[PDB]
Amino acid sequence: SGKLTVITGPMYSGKTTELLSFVEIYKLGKKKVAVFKPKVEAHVIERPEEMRKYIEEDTRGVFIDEVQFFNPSLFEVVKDLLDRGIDVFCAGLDLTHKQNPFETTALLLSLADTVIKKKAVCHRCGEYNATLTLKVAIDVGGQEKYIAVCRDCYNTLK
Amino acid sequence: SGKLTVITGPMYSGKTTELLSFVEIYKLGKKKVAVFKPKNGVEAHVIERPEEMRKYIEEDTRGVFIDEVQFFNPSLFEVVKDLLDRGIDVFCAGLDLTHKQNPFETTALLLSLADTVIKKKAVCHRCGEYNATLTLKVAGEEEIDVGGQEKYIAVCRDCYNTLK
Amino acid sequence: SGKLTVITGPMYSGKTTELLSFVEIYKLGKKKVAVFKPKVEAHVIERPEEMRKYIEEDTRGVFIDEVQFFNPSLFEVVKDLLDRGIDVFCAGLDLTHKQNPFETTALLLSLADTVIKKKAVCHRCGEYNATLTLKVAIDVGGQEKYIAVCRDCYNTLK
Amino acid sequence: SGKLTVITGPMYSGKTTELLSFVEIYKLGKKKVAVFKPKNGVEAHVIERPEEMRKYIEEDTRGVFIDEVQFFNPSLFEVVKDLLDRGIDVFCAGLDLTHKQNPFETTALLLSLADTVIKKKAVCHRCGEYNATLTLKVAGEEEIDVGGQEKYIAVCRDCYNTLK
Ligand SMILES: Cc1cn([C@H]2C[C@H](O)[C@@H](CO)O2)c(=O)[nH]c1=O
Ligand SMILES: Cc1cn([C@H]2C[C@H](O)[C@@H](CO)O2)c(=O)[nH]c1=O
Ligand SMILES: Cc1cn([C@H]2C[C@H](O)[C@@H](CO)O2)c(=O)[nH]c1=O
Ligand SMILES: Cc1cn([C@H]2C[C@H](O)[C@@H](CO)O2)c(=O)[nH]c1=O
Ligand SMILES: [Zn+2]
Ligand SMILES: [Zn+2]
Ligand SMILES: [Zn+2]
Ligand SMILES: [Zn+2]
Repeated sequence: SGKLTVITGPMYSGKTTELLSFVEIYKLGKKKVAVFKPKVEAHVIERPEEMRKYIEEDTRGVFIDEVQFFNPSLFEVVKDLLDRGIDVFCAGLDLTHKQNPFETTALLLSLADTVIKKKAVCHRCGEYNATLTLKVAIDVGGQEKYIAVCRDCYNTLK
Repeated sequence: SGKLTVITGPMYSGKTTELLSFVEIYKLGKKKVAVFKPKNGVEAHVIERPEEMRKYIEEDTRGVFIDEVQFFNPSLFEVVKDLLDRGIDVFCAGLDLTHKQNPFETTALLLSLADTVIKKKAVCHRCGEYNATLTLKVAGEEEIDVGGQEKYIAVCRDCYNTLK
Repeated sequence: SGKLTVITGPMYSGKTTELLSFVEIYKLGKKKVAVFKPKVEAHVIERPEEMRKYIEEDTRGVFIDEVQFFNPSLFEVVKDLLDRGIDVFCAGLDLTHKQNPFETTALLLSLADTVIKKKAVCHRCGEYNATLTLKVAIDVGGQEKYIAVCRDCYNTLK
Repeated sequence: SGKLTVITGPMYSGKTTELLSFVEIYKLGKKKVAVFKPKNGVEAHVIERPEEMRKYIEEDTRGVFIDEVQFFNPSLFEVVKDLLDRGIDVFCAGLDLTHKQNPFETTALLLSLADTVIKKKAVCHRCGEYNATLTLKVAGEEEIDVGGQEKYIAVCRDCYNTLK
């Protein structure tokens, strides 16, 4: 059966490039892959249900970025992929800027065979110990809106 | 601040032993610990609600250890956050999925909060490989239901779906 | 084929109890184990060559504590166990008190399928960040002779 | 002090990509990095001896990244220790074993120094499972010998011993 690896951590944690590390292993192994993102080729989809459109009978790897943005229906969708022998690799955020769990990421962490926690550089103190995202301006965006911080700095800042 | 470590995996994956390894590091390092379990031996306080923990944590407590977290109220998520913010490291061990492969919610919340996650494997009861990630029930389709070998077996995904 | 897991870190890192976590998985799985230590049952042996005396045709797990003290001949001995389908789990020290590599542990880390790095509590600063052992009085012994420290404290102390 | 992370595994296990993920974290965090490679693109300095590194590390360097460490002189062990003691985090990627399953000594020394070790898997060239841990040579029984797909293949232990 397939194995599920979940990569997670705050923003600016190298999660996408880490997921791409796995994509490269499969392509190098001459294995068929399917890559997804929410709204080589990454298929932009909106619902998890839509992945079965793009999965082939010889698809071996399925890679999903930004999993926080998907419906929790992804849990059961991933489970079925695993039961078919398809390896799944997911990246996304574990917590919101309010330190509430992203529900979909949480379900996947529970399902995972392996979990990789990535850290970022703390925006405030400059150490390689950042595990949280602080919001400074669901809301898409980047360094103009979110910074990565350690727990100590978060608490000093909010 | 404190870090949170979560140890998870199916039954029979040596999760309690793993947690006790960490208790030991703090016991050898001269630090006050609190060990808790829900309503596995070193003087664990038995507690019903997570907020009952505050009572047992003194000003010099440096580590808080919690077994079988799947049985705790999800309000554990906020209680753990508070300890972390106070500089208390927390180590948790629990089951990640039920026998029906549904997530345990308290466990899943703590997984999202964790700084480090240790996923543990068990021996597959049917095939005997070191690859079992799921717990199958074998003697009631109730999700919360105490027991040992007489009621639950650890399996890999393939043997799970074969036995289902 | 077998898989090799190596547990390592400084003294007072919970390495023995972690190795025993694995021993318990096999015994619970009703699997035959063989446990070793250098000079349930742990067989006290002096050389790696002596392990083949105690390994059965249905031995599935082989557990080796204090691997720093074994001859580097253990590398090839472990390799052959793996090729036979026997899972191997080893614990021991990565560095001496002078921060020189323990040669046998180093060879095993290179062979390992999984490496677990354990930390201890720093004797000087009290944080859970100790990765080194400082000597304060090959030389067997314990807390009367060695303490665990973080790199910063080691360097302050030596 | 600085921490050392070592990424290792056989060929085709995405080790360089893994290392670049860490380079990125420091690039997004506004910190000076130094990337090095022996005599894989972001402006890596090409160096013959490890001690040639000192030249390229300025007073505000917070991370030092080294690809293909198996090719460096073992005197890298002492050079890395010095950076760590100076508060510079170091990330290293290299092969753990030769094609004959002998350890690479520079890699093994750094493995013992590491605070964190990331073991990476490749796809097995023969069986196609996500479980390959070894590199087999397929086109000279020399241990140090440059090449790609034309000369080395990644395999699991079973397929290695089958092809041997
Ligand atoms: C941290 C966080 C990020 N995001 C978004 C911002 C980014 O576009 C994306 C993470 O790359 O997630 C939220 O919607 N909410 C949050 O709380
Ligand atoms: C797997 C599983 C275990 N349990 C119990 C069995 C044990 O008494 C305890 C696990 O240590 O969890 C449940 O209540 N439901 C389940 O689905
Ligand atoms: C750290 C260290 C430990 N040891 C011994 C002390 C203990 O008896 C054993 C580790 O438990 O190793 C050495 O011989 N040399 C060293 O440098
Ligand atoms: C596996 C292996 C690789 N190499 C080289 C091949 C590549 O040029 C480089 C790995 O990135 O290492 C050796 O020199 N010897 C070996 O045994
Ligand atoms: Zn900070
Ligand atoms: Zn099985
Ligand atoms: Zn210290
Ligand atoms: Zn193979």
